[PDB]
Amino acid sequence: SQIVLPPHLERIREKLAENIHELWVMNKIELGWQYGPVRDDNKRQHPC
Repeated sequence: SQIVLPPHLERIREKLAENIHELWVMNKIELGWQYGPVRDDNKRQHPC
């Protein structure tokens, strides 16, 4: 919590932070998981 973020750090690294949550959404995609509004196994649905 004390750690502060220089510019070349998170201050301009947030873009790869977004690219990486996109990395998790893609890895779900090639895991083969399917779309929906609510996350449930039987529904085969994913808000994210």
